[PDB]
Amino acid sequence: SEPQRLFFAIDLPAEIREQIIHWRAKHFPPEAGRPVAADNLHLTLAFLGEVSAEKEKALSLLAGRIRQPGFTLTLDDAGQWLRSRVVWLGMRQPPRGLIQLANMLRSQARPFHPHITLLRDASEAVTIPPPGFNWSYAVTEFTLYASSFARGRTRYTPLKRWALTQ
Repeated sequence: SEPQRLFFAIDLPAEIREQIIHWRAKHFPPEAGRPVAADNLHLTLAFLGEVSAEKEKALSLLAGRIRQPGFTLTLDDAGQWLRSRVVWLGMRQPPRGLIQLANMLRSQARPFHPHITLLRDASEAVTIPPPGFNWSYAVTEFTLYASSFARGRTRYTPLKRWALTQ
């Protein structure tokens, strides 16, 4: 069947997504770059690319084999990558479990730099304040997404999720 544009990701709880966009609006003018919609904020584990229905299944079945306890993410970090033109949110010392999860999903298919992108096309350097306070939460699952382009906007469609253990 049709090839889709796929990726595995960790999502953010709704309250934190809202805190993040309020903070973003407070510290970044619209000129600083193109803002990611609140529902589209996520932390990518592995970008897969265009994927046949065939190899979608083989990746889905192997993600199903992963046996990994949950972990907590605390977003204490923010910065900018000029070459990628992105302003991002991150964790200074991400938990072992996040790295192990991303690596397993990169292997079943540049090194892993877990981040959540806030602004795209941020070609100009800008001042990066620290993140807001207490953006900390338990990761309980990860999701396989398809990305389309609908009405000009980017849309992520959840295909499958897998609970992490705890």
